[PDB]
Amino acid sequence: VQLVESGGGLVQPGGSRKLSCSASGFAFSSFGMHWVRQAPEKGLEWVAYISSGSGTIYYADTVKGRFTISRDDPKNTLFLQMTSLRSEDTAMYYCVRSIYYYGSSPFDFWGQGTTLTVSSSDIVMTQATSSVPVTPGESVSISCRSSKSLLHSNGNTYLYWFLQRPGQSPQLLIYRMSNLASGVPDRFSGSGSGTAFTLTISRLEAEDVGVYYCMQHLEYPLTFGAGTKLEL
Amino acid sequence: CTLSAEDKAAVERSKMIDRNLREDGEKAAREVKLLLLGAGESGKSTIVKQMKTGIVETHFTFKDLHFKMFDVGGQRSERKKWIHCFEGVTAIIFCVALSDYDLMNRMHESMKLFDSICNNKWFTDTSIILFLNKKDLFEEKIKKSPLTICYPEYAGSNTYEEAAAYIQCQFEDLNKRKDTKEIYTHFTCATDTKNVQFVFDAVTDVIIKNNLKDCGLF
Amino acid sequence: ELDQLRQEAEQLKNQIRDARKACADATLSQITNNIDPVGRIQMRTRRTLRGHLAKIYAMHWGTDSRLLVSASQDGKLIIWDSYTTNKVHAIPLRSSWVMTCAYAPSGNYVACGGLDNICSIYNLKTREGNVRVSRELAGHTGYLSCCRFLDDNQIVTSSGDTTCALWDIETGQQTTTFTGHTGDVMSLSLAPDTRLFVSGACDASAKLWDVREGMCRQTFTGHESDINAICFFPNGNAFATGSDDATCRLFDLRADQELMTYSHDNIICGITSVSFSKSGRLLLAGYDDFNCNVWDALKADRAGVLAGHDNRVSCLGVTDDGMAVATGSWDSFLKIWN
Amino acid sequence: PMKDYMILSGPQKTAVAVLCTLLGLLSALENVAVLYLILSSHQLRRKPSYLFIGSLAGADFLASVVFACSFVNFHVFHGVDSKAVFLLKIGSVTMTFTASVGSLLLTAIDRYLCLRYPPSYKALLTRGRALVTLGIMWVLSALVSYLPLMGWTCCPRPCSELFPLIPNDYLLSWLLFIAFLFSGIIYTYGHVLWKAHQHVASLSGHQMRLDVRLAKTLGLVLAVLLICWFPVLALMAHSLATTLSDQVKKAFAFCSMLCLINSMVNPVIYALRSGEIRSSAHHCLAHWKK
Amino acid sequence: ASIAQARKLVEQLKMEANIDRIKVSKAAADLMAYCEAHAKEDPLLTPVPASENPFRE
Ligand SMILES: CC(C)CN1C(=O)CN(Cc2ccc(-c3ccc(F)c(CNC4CCOCC4)n3)cc2)C1=O
Repeated sequence: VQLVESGGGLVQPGGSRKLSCSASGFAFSSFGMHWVRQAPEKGLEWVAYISSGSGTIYYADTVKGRFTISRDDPKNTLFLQMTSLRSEDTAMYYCVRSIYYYGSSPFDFWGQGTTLTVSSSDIVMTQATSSVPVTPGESVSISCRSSKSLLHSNGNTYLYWFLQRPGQSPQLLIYRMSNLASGVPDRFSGSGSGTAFTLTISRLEAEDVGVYYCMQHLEYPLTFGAGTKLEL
Repeated sequence: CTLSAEDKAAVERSKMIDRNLREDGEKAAREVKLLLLGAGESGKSTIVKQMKTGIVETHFTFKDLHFKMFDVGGQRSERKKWIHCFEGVTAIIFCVALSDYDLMNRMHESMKLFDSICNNKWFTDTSIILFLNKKDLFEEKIKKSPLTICYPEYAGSNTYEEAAAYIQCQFEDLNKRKDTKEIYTHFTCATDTKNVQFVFDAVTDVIIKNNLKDCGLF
Repeated sequence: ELDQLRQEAEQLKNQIRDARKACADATLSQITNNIDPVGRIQMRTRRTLRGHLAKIYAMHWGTDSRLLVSASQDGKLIIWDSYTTNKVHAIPLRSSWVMTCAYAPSGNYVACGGLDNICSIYNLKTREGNVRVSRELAGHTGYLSCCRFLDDNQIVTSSGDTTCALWDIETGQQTTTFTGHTGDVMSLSLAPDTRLFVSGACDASAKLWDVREGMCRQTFTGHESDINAICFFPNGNAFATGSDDATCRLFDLRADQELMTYSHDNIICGITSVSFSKSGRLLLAGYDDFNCNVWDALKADRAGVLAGHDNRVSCLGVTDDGMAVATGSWDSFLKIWN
Repeated sequence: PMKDYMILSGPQKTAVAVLCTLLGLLSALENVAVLYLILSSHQLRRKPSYLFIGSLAGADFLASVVFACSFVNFHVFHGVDSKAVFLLKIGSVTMTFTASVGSLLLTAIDRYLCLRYPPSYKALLTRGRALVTLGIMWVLSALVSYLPLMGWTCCPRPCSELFPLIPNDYLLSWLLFIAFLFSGIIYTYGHVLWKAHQHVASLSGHQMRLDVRLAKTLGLVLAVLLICWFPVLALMAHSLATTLSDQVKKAFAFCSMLCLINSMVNPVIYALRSGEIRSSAHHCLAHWKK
Repeated sequence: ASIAQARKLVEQLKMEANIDRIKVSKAAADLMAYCEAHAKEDPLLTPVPASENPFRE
């Protein structure tokens, strides 16, 4: 399973671009794809979401009407047509694999990303810990607070944790309140109170160094949190 | 709406699964199922070869009609515990070996099976496209030995024309539901090529009659 | 000598019957009259499930009591969300003649089998989004009637070749086979501890096997017709069997004799599915008269009807928490009752 | 004051008052029973053909009650009503009868699909498509039947003489519409018979019952429809060219009541002929006896 | 040939004839005790309101 992506380049402002994410190794049609930006020194920000069968397409307020997302199911590729590229769209666009059913794990796999550098009322999540140090082998609890309660009437708390090792694509750790993702060691654990949440890890090695992003999936737009870096 | 983003997306996935289910069901309903309950060695494989595990599925098309024949004779178990699975099949293709009237008697075993499956409570309205296989062997054999060995009440002539008709009448006297179902009989052999066509007209007549009954015309 | 050994077997059967009769000091109907009647049970269809297009032949609840798997003859195996009527998966079976389905306790695997003589195990959770087949089990010379999961690696099977099989999923082999049945095995039930399991065949008899040894500990001959359904008691020392003579019987595993008969003159049609509720007080039995009855396991009085099906109630199951009862019917309609 | 219009009020109208009301009550009872059986069995509802039969039954039931009340109020009571409400009854009865004819055509097309596409008939004509076509024909009949008053006031062209203040051009247009409907019915029934004959000829090519049975049933359903509806339309077309100077109005009333006879004959001809409806009626009678 | 099945039945009946048996009274009492002990945990024998019922539409 991989999602290689093409696009980027030195686009003069106001031009156009068409990012592509060719998916190989899984049932692309059954997965609702996503797009996520990353400015060179800022955190993640949601872009667009095309569901299975392209039934519903969502955009962020910063790119609505200006951007255009579509998928080619037979060709196993994902398109994001862009127009009037501002200088503020310079980011690392990521192609996110997501599926949606009971017990599913949305935002499972993330792509490599494209370096697009254009020249020249939502639930806000705050991560108080901008950067905390650690002694290798201790326990830390990354805590980030939301604006409105993410606990829905169905008993599901929609909070996701993502680990981004230095120079690497983000990886899903815990896809809800205390739901470890596949392939994640058992030391990672999370629990929240519905508005304020924490992510506790028991023993730390060189794998845990990076930035942890907490995201909310209760409603669109999909607001992420700021960077929370762990330094050895 | 009192529904989450993931709940709404799951609802969408359920609707897409429903659409795929409906498409596959329409495609299946466009097709025809033909249960094949032969009397063992009574020329069952010959007709299968002429139209082209436990249960064998044979798929063939003729005038843009997707047929599905189910050879269930290899189950070798109690028929009552799974014969209701095939309830609703369009037509049962019964194969009887005409030359098996000298082998108690093999033709009598075929008659017993025909009685058992024709008068079953599941196939009351399911018609039977009966096949009398090996008519060449019957024509050859009827001269060396007479039908009196198999049918003691038979008193007609000896030629194939009357003997085969008598066997057909005996097989067609077994259906107690002479009104809700009809037995289509055909005398086939190893060299015939129109058997698949006869199956096509018999099946289309069955479907026409079922539709007319469902539409209130009957 | 053949006839001498047959006479010895007859004497042994008479001695076994004599031991059972000596143990038969009283009966359940004479010991549970002072207890209060359960009262009229009124259950309503909370969720009715649409999406099957042919006769539904099997169903099994998940351990979490929220997911279930439905098997129908259209060739698809829909995994249902009971709380909200969604389709999590739709599994296109290789053969459309399915007759059993089982949800593994872990939930990662679902298994189906039928006239194809193959038990197909489907990997629900995989890093592809598909439900590709994990392993197809072969070795049965007859139709497969019931499938049940020991764990993620072992699955027991009841087939129509007068035998039951305990498979090893990772290697697809026959670990131990259970021989001794005279007729076709129609259904098996697993004990809560999974140490033992029963099997109702078509010889009007239900047996009790030791899974770790393959030997038949106990034989229960109480019925007069075929046994279609079987279900263990929640305690694990009793099991009810649904026969074709419109009677259900509660056997026990410590006195090896029938404890109670669930019969009524107004019912003359056989039982397709039987499963106790939580606490084992209620016996939910599906019949061939488009109906599902609820019996009291300690008193002969019927609890209540569960009508609402336009065809035969092929199968039914109770959740692990006992909150709901889901019944499958030949009218392509799953119904869940609370 | 309109006594010059109702042709006959004297020694002969004694019979018609009982006659038309009896036919109307019997037709209404039969149609109500038929639609109750269709809607109560909970299995015929899922089958698209019997919903078409039930729509015919309901349209014809409305036809029976509306025509019965309107005729006993017109040719017996001589009631003079306001044009807004007087032509509303014309529009309503026209809607019921046109809906009945359209339902006849729709069952005819269903039976045609039963033979032109045998294997695909069940899935080509489904439940939702059945109600879609049902509503389409119902609203088309409603519009083409209520246009006479809301649409045309016959102010530029002389209004009809055999029909109260109804535009003559509307008379011709609706007569042509029903002529097209009946031509379609005859065409699809003829194609049904031709397909059945060709199919039985093909089936008997190696080894007549079906085409004879279809001929008998369709001949009943077509001959009764013709001798019940062609006379009134023919009389109307005759009135298109004459001034009704010769006595044709009480004869037209007689043709009207013989057309109402089609209302009671429709259940037995269409729904009672079906085996499923008869079995459902027997089961319902047994349940009521229980 | 059939003598194999014939005596296999005899060994099977030997095995199933020597097992210990408790009386019907004790087994019925145990069944009744289990039925009564878990009655409060049965959502079917003991109805529960719509507050904690997950099947309420
Ligand atoms: C209050 C009023 C309702 C009572 N009322 C009168 O006022 C006059 N009248 C005599 C009559 C008889 C039969 C039909 C009829 C019979 C069958 C039929 F199909 C139609 C269709 N309708 C069309 C006919 C063409 O042109 C416009 C109206 N129409 C119509 C009228 C009558 O019943």
